[PDB]
Amino acid sequence: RAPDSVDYRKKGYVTPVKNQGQCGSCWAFSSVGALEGQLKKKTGKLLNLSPQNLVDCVSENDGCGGGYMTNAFQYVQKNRGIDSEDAYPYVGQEESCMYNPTGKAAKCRGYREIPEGNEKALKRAVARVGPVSVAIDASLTSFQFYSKGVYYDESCNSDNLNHAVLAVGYGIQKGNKHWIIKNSWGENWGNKGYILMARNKNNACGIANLASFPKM
Repeated sequence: RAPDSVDYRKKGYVTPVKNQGQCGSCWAFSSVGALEGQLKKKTGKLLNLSPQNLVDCVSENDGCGGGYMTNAFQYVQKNRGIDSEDAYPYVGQEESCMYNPTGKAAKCRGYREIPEGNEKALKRAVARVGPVSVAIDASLTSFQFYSKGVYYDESCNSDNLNHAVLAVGYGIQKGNKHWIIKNSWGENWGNKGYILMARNKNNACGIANLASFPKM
């Protein structure tokens, strides 16, 4: 049995909240977040990796038109590296691939998927591994206006995954189980860029339907 609560922000595994701007690059922020957690876990260094590297270079993804985190991990594995943010700065528009091996800050040895719909497996993976990339339905205005508490909306559609975020922990707020979710909509959004999402409420918003983490 894993701990009852985990918060990777307390352990220094999570970088500041980013703003994707007018680009469908959520998948690239999700992906770098999970790679950043494994880098801190294995090396002791917390550094910003390059979402822009993924947007421009993951040819199996659609740049600002969307993508999957598994494709991004497979690219970093095949490419033998991903740049730091400092070597490959975020623009928020899709450009030609300008990967530079000199600015390489992490590698990837592949990835694992959480069994679809399994919040028990997702909990165990967050505890054992660290921050996990997840996909959700973030389409509801209830989600967009989030301020506090543990987000739950029965209209959330688990078969309508449209947003990629990062599970950096889980807990219980006054008896309500939750996932601690880092968003990429800037510090201004939600609770300083974070949302607590309902946990063990029948896979609310499809939180455990498309979860993955990189090997390092």
